[PDB]
Amino acid sequence: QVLVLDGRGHLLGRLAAIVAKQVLLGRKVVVVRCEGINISGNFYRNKLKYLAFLRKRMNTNPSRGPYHFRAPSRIFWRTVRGMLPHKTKRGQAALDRLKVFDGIPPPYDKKKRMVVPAALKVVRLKPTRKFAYLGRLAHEVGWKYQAVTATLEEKRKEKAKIHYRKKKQIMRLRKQAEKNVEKKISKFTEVLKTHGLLV
Amino acid sequence: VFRRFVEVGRVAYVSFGPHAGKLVAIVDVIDQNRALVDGPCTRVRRQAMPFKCMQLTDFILKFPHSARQKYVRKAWEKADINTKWAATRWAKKIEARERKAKMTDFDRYKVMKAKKMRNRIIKNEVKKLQRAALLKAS
Amino acid sequence: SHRKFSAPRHGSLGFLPRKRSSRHRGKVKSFPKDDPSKPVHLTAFLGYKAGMTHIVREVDRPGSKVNKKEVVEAVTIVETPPMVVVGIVGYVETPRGLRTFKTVFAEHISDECKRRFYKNWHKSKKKAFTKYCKKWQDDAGKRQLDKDFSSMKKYCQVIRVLAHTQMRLLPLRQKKAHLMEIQVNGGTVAEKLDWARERLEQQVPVSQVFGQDEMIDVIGVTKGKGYKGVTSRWHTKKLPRKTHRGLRKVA
Amino acid sequence: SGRLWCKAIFAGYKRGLRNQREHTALLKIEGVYARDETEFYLGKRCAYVYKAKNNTVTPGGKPNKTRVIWGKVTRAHGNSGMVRAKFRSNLPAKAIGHRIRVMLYPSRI
Amino acid sequence: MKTILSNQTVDIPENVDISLKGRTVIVKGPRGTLRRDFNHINVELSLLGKKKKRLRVDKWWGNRKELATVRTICSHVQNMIKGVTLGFRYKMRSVYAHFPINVVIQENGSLVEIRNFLGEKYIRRVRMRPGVACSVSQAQKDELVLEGNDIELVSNSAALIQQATTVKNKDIRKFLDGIYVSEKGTVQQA
Amino acid sequence: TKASGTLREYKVVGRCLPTSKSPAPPLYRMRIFAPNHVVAKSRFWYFVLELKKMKKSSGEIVYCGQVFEKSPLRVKNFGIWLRYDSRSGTHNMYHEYRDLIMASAVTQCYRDMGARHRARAHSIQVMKVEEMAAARCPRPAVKQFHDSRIRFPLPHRVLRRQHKPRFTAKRPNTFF
RNA sequence: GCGGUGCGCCGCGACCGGCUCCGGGACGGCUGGGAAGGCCCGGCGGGGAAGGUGGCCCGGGGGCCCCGGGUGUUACAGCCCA
RNA sequence: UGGUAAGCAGAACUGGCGCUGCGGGAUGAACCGAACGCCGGGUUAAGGCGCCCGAUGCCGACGCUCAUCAGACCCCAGAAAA
RNA sequence: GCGCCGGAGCCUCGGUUGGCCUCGGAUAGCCGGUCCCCCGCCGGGGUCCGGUGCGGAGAGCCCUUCGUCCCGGGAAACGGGGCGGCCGGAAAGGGGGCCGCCCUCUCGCCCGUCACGCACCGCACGUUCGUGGGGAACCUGGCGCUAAACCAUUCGUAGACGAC
Repeated sequence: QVLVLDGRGHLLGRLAAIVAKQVLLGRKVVVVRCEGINISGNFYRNKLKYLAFLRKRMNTNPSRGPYHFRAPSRIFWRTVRGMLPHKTKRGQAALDRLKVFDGIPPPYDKKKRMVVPAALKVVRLKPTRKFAYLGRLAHEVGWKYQAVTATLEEKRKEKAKIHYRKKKQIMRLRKQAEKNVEKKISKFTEVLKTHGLLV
Repeated sequence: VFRRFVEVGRVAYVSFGPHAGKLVAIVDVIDQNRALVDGPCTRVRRQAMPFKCMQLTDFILKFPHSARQKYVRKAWEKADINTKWAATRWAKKIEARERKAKMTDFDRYKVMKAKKMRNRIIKNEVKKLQRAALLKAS
Repeated sequence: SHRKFSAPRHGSLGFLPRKRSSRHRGKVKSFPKDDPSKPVHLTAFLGYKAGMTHIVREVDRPGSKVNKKEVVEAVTIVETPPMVVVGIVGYVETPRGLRTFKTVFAEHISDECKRRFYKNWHKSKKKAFTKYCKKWQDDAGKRQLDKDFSSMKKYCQVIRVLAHTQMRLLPLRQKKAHLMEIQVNGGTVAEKLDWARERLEQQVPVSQVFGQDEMIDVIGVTKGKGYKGVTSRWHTKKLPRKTHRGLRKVA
Repeated sequence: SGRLWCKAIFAGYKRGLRNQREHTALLKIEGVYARDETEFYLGKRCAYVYKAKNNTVTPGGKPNKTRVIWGKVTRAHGNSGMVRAKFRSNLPAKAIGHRIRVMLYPSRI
Repeated sequence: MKTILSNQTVDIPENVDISLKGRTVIVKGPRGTLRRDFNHINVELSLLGKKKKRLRVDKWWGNRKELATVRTICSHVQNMIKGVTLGFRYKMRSVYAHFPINVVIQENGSLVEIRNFLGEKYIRRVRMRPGVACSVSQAQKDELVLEGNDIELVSNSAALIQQATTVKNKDIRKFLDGIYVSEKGTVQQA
Repeated sequence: TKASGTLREYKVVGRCLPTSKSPAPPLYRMRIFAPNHVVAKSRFWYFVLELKKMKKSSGEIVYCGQVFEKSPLRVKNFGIWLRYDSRSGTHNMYHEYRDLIMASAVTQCYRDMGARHRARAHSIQVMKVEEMAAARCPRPAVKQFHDSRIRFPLPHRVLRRQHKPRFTAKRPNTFF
């Protein structure tokens, strides 16, 4: 009952609008790999856009004023926050269902993570229209832990490759173990095929 | 790098719209994003049709761009597209999807009980194929 | 309307939160950047401001008007008796920052260090590290201690050593020694952890950490002066004598 | 043995933007995401099942804590498989985003 | 409008063997392998004929500024081939009025020390791109011969030792001092 | 005129009503591209009032039938002569389209004039629509479809049906 | 048994009427007594060019098969008109 | 009509606000729709329908546009010559 | 008088009503195989073979459950079920997978037999996670644990008072 969404190659607001609506309908959404989330328009526009956000601070006491969260996760958390009634209890009870991560931590590294193709950069931008990485935007505006996230991400890509090498290695020993046995799973295969589960 | 091309006489599967799940043959390209199409042997009348609703196949058949329905019907039946379609893996998994949707509640029970035994007898052999993977290192 | 005559702003907004330091002992916020080329070394020490006196040396800088002339420089004496290494803490490098992975303390911890773990030492039965001490003199404990070092030379990246001051050797009133994580900066993590385990219950004198004619960063708490007005705290202008409600404030 | 009800979320009330009509609720039935698919669910009985502190009598059993507000799916809301439902008590806003059970008990197949 | 098709063939020489993984072309021949990625450009790179004697770049339904990218890819692969058959040589010459510019090379060609420019004491250590070999040629008073495969790298590193020798806070029409790119050619000729 | 949906071509004939001086007034025909016959008959009076001393009061409409296509299954090249008001001045245009239907080319023209010049259908007067032979069609956007051996792929197939899963487990393919 | 009235509380069904919003069938009218189109064989006859088929000529792609020009009215495709 | 203009001053006609809630214009005395007993169902107006926020989650149609100051809806809330 | 491990129940807070255990990612390109040369300590690069409106498909897959008895036919004997170890797991460490046995059956899974079980007489909160979370005490057997904080006093590196 928990959506694990991948952030790689998703558009920032497009994903937020689809996460926020699920989360208001009592759905626990985990958005993972938020450095992968990308923003439409060239980098320098989006850097300016976020630098213009930093400049906005409560003149008389900035410690009260707009908290400028640097982490790609906490940037993504805040754009979802801006698409919720977060001053009411249903909008605060919402945000708690949303759980946002830089990279991909334990629970959601050994779990199949979904994709939102109506919030997905290749589907939704023309391939001549330039875009920005929320990883790079975050790094160059005060996010410190880009290279720590990147080395711990490169670690689990090698660790998940071993799993896939092993998962292919079963699937060959399935396809071969179907080819051996087809004389005595014949009457079972036939009736999966008359109801179109194989054909 | 492309293999399928919008060409005069390419057979294209119509994905959606009024003629969803039929083969139309591109007679003439009208516009940037619209083609004159005819399917005389699949009961699609001569008409305009946008490229957005048609998934073009690897069946091209020779007739001219101006050719009237009579000479699209000939080249269709000559090539025998309606059988070459049904042979294709594309069209085999279309009819699988059809059969699965039309699966009755009793028809669903019979394939629940079928799958179950069909999956046991593999998962025995996967376990036996994998003891032969262990044994050959000792 | 505008500031008539432009003067610069009184006091820095850098150290804005002008409060009692929550710590009495100067925290090292940043340790030096380690490169695995170097040999292992402690990067910080823990001294005591004894006092302050003159020096006379001959300056050696060519071109200056004080070249091969004697000067009189002010100097501080920081009494720094050798610190006892009583533990090692490993840090895993994480995307939420840098997390403490595992602490291993020494077998025999001196009552100078023990005092730090109590507010009322007099009232206490002094039980700290009496069930932990038992891990070092049974086979079943030594095993799981060496599996902590093994686990720590795998995952952990920043090794810091725990060293407490040897308070008995100072003329001060107190006996409760100052514990401090001192980062070991050196070679590979393996070499760094074999070395710190080798130094566990050892004196580290100051010549092993520092050397002569070395520029170092001194960290401490400023000499406390209590509740002060803006003229003392910020060094703002004193207002005119004819001020009614007080001349020692910001107008 | 198995589940005999379809998973509906009480999404909110039939509302304007600055006016809500609490007498009608807006259900989001799982799977149906068009006005086409919601033809099945019209006239179906739907329960907001919750549990309170005090043991209330249970028909065909001994008193449990579990309670119901019995509703009826009235018609298709909007364009995207949302459905209006009307309950014998206006649903509490406690249940916004919580599970209600659209039943197949008023069958037409 | 949208042009249905614009395309352009590169007639590659027999000395060279080009291949392509997607639209990342590789060009190898006499004096090394050059690779240039075109993942940004969005074209159909097709390699046709047995023994692969021409590269063909198509752009389907390209607007005016996307048709501009057809020849620019063609021109890079031409420059990638000249850079492997013949190589790139940027004979560039030190101009000075009074103070002779002492050009000495370090790091077996990788770094250039520039001394005595407008009689300045500051010495300018300008590195070359990875794969450019700078030298001082023979029977030439003032000459830097830059040599590499990739035109992009040889030229960028020629611009580095030109923009290093910039006269600050003077009329640059009287003060024509500095090391300027004097000749763009090929190492071994046609 | 609001160019609502696909236009129809209407043959509207109308005459100034029979005075004692003019018992048999001449009939005037027009090609009115309008959504329906009720606004076709309005647009008739707009143009005929600009050309003749003829108002709907001093006149009647004698026939208002839709002219249908006599080749709606043949792709043809339509050259449309325009008269539209810009923000600053009024301008003549010649414009080329490639449809099956005359009304559809003039429909395709009203959309285009809006797209390129922000001309609302009230600004535009269509003065001449003509089916042209390929060799007499100057605008190059229409000529590029005068190809017996026409051959293009559908390169970057931006998938629609983006909310059928909404949550899928596979990055969608755009090489078909 | 019938007539009248009510249910302790919580529920269900049925048919009838009112108002509704939808769905599915089937019938007919009108038109330029729709326009196009399907099928008879592109009917005997004459006609035009092109987004030009074959054939031919040219340029080279493949182990003789295929494309890019040129010529041009049916050919080893069709198209428009009388 | 006076005034460079003004959320300025002064008239004509009609409609408003004042005396008036209500849907829309984020927010407004007057703009837009529409005027009100207390309710159930149905349907609309003006406005809308990514998310806040009910409603496009249609495989909507055709274009146009890249901005290192984009643009984005009567009154209306910011720009010209060039 | 409390921590770890092992009956009979009381409240109180509620939501839920099968699991998916993981390539990286490309998009004018993919995916899976593969024998053959190459480097690599079995991982890569090629080659060729298929698949590609993804069928080694999330238009997906896995689990699918009235229960029991007797007796057959497949399927299983490398199986199933619980006891001593071998071999795995840091970004916010977990329920895995192995060979060995003390081990219990030839039941489970798929057909087909033999019929039986409140058949509660048309009817709602049924069916799960769940020996859930939290708080009190009632019994009981092991294994065990014997602290500190605060005040007061003191200091003066501190201090309006607290604090330090």
